[PDB]
Amino acid sequence: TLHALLRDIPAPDAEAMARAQQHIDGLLKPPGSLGRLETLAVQLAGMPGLNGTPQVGEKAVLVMCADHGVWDEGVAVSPKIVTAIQAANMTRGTTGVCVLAAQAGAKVHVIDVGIDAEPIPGVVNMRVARGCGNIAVGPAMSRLQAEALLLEVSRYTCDLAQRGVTLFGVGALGMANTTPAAAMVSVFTGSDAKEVVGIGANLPPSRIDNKVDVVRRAIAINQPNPRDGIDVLSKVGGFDLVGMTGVMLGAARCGLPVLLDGFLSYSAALAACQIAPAVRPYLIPSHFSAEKGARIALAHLSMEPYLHMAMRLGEGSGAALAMPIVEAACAMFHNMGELAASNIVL
Amino acid sequence: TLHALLRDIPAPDAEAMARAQQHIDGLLKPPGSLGRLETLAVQLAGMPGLNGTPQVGEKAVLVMCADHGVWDEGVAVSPKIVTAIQAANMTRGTTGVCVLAAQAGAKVHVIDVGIDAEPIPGVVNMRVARGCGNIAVGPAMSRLQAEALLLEVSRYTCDLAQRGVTLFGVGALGMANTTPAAAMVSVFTGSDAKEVVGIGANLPPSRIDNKVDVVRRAIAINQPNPRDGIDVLSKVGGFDLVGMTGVMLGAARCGLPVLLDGFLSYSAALAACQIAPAVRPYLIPSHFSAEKGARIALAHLSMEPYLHMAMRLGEGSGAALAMPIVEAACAMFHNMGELAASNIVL
Ligand SMILES: Nc1ncnc2[nH]cnc12
Ligand SMILES: Nc1ncnc2[nH]cnc12
Repeated sequence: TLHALLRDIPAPDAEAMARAQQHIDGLLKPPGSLGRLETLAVQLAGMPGLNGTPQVGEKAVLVMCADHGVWDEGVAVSPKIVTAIQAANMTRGTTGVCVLAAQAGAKVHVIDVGIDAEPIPGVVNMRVARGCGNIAVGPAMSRLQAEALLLEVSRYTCDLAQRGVTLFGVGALGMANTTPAAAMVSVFTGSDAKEVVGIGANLPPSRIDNKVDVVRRAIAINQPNPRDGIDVLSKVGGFDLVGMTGVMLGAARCGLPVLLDGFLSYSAALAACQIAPAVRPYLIPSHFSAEKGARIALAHLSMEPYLHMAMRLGEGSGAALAMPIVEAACAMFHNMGELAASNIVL
Repeated sequence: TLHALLRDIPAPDAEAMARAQQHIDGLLKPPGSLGRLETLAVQLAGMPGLNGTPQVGEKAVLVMCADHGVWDEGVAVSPKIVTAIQAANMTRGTTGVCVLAAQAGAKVHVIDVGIDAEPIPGVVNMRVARGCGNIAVGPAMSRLQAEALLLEVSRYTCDLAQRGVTLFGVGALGMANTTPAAAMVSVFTGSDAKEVVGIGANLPPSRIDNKVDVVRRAIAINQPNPRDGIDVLSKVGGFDLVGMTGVMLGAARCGLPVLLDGFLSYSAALAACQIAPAVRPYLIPSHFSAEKGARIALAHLSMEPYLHMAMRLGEGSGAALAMPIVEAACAMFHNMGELAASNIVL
């Protein structure tokens, strides 16, 4: 039902947004003084799954895990098995995103969408294959596979709204995944690879040329169509990137907010917004990733992150870190007194 | 005892910082990937009142309230009595900083250092006078008054460390106070008034020239010495700015972190750091204020805020908003697993 899913993403609710603006202007402060807390509160009020008001109930960070055949091109200094080890660490609460999610009172959902290892007990199993194809020589997956994964993850995501989740975050875990992320960013924005290829997980300065060349080769051989984000995902993305796009389609379909993380997630967000522009009003940035291509990706999303933390972990820890800011916008909205009640005219 | 206070601010503890760096590098993530969470955790580990480790116990936001005779120069469109009304609102929990402090689990301490109204029951009374002098025609206060206020507020601040507070935030509330803040910023940084004078609380575009002229007049008539921050405070600052400087001197003397808020607080921080450069390692930025002179002030502090919220409320709400980030750095530090325990070498 993918066509129906995309078709049925709701528009933001202009009426609820006008009522929200009106309330904010009347609060106990100079009009506009809380800046982007104000604009964030109105954006949230517009999302139909929030029931006409900025609010946060339960929070979930979905961490999408997979391996990538492009690891064989020597674009990642972390050994391949780190994806599987770290995915298992997610079930024990010891990773960055686990710790930051706990701090924010969010639950982490670890989803294996294609790790090249035995299944990890405890991890949600949506595995497409044991790793995707090497994008340097051919596609990451078939279109059927990318579509099926989008539908499954989007259904999983919107189903969490039944258990009270009203705010998602997304992240990805997959050795070498900054390579397809950079291929996709280059394709969607028209920037040359050299401008959007970063060091990812501490790649030595001397291997950057190889990684730029591998991105260009992937684009050259696959010839992804920039106007078909599912084509771009299936050809030069990865299962974890498709997985993050699926969380965004599902949150949007559910009329609910989703916090981006870093560059991996911006690449997925570019795909999501190409596939269904109606996704865009549900997306909330968290932080401004240290990765080279972060600025270019965020400009094409017309997004300005709240947090400048020079972070590049990418598995959702940035999204978790911004959940308190969303909660702060709701608290301001609901808990502030009003000017009129103090007799103050400004 | 002001000379003794300044003399006895402790140096950061290099040994504790080295032990902290070592621990962070060994955590379950690529080295350096949590970016400024890492550097923040080490900075905190260095502050002797934190006992050799990044941690947060109790949190306090001190909101310093006073009126300013420069209001008579027509530099503020908010009526003067708003300082007193809002200070009373602080005791009822309905202001921005109250709401955001509650969200962060911090307590707000509202301190009247010179409101031009009857005493507000419920507010800490350290009032120097009912408003300071009009800085456009003479000094805000005598040096004796500024010194006495610094000592009192710094003693109050460090005394909260007995009740378990380990993290402060600062803010100010005072109609017209962006005028002395801009005078001080101009004096300490050598920037012309026109570069650092902002709209404060929604001053109409057409009154900006007057406010620039009033800043220049204040500097011209008082001739504050840029190398004596107490001179600058007493001549062209205000009681609320001196009050914020006092919180920074006291937190530093106590070897404890203090979160800045916006432009008002940056002006106080410039004074604090001129008076005692040993204050600087205790200061943590929160957000990048929307005020015109924010960039210049923060450059002279070599500070890069975490949060880009286009905020300009200024009464501590920014400081409260960043308390979760400090807590997040401690959680990362204490709660993450270690690479070695997973057999991972990167
Ligand atoms: N000008 C202003 N009006 C109302 N509340 C405030 N808090 C800080 N500044 C203020
Ligand atoms: N390269 C990497 N190593 C360890 N943990 C991670 N989490 C995300 N990326 C990682």
